[PDB]
Amino acid sequence: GYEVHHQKLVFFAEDVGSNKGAIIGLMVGGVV
Amino acid sequence: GYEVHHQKLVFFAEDVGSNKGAIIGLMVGGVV
Amino acid sequence: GYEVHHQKLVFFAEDVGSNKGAIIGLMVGGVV
Amino acid sequence: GYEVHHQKLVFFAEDVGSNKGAIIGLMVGGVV
Amino acid sequence: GYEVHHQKLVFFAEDVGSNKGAIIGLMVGGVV
Amino acid sequence: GYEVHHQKLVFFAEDVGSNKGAIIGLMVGGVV
Amino acid sequence: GYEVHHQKLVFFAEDVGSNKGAIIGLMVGGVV
Amino acid sequence: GYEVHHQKLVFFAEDVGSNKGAIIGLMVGGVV
Amino acid sequence: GYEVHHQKLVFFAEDVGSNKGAIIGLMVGGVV
Amino acid sequence: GYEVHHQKLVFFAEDVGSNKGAIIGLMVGGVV
Amino acid sequence: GYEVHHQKLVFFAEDVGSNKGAIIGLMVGGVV
Amino acid sequence: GYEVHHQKLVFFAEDVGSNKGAIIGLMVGGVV
Repeated sequence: GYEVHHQKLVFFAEDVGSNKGAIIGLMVGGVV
Repeated sequence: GYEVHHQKLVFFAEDVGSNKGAIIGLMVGGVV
Repeated sequence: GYEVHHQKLVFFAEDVGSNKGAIIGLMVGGVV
Repeated sequence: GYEVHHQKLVFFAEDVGSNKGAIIGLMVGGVV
Repeated sequence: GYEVHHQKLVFFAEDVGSNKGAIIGLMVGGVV
Repeated sequence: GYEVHHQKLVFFAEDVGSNKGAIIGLMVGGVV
Repeated sequence: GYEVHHQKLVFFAEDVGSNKGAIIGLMVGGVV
Repeated sequence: GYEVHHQKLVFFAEDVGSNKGAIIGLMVGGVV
Repeated sequence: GYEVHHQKLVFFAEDVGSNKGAIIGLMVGGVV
Repeated sequence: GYEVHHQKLVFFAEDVGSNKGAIIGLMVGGVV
Repeated sequence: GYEVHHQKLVFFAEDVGSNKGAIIGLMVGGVV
Repeated sequence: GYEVHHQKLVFFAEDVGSNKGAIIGLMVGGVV
């Protein structure tokens, strides 16, 4: 079998200084 | 031939400041 | 044979006072 | 014969009067 | 032989009270 | 066929004080 | 005469072991 | 005075740990 | 002075060969 | 002078054949 | 006169063996 | 109040024999 290593994923959301309705449309489909 | 797997997921969300029409449209297609 | 898989999921969500007109649209399709 | 180790799941969220008005939409599949 | 497969993903979102309406759009297909 | 080494992906979103109302659109198919 | 307010929610699906490894990240805020 | 409010939500899905990890990410904020 | 409010949310996924998906990231910021 | 409110959100998915590397990344903000 | 507020959003997905790798990115901020 | 109109948002996918690796990117951030 193939050996594998550990992984790490961190998600943090907080908006400093509200106002301005910004708009971001970004797509990054990884590659196999 | 020994294999091991491990992970770590941190998920934090905190709505502070105040209101504000903003939109994050983002997609991250992960892969093996 | 021996097989071991570890993980750790931590989730924290908090909104100061009351709701906040904003919307985060993120899809993070992960993989085992 | 499939073998796996123990895991850790922690979840905490603030109580919102009525349902969450504006909101964070994060989809993170995962494994049971 | 010996092989290790892992990744690390960090996602941090924080909009900074700036002018009215900024707009960023980006798409990154990938490569075989 | 090819071995895999360590790696790291960081996604940091923060509106950069641009002029009044900025707009950026970029697409990057790939190579063959 | 009493104010009218009710709803209709129906859910039907077939889950074997675990969901369909495919994933729908759908956020439909809304308020009751 | 007199007011009428109703809603209708139907979820129909067949899920058996299938092939192909596909992923749909849609955010539809909305108000009121 | 009669007021009427309604809505309709429907999700349909067929079995045998999971559905499309592929990677689609759509954000449709409603109206404030 | 009567106000009426309605909506309609529908997700329909059915795909056989097999896997498909396709990637749609779109953001349709709106107006202020 | 008469006031009416309706909408309609539908996602329909069906595909029979589509070519290798297609990709599209679209961003449409809006007008003040 | 003010007269209210409506619109329709339809996203339907049914791959039409496109070319090999196609890639389309468009952004419309601007004002009159």
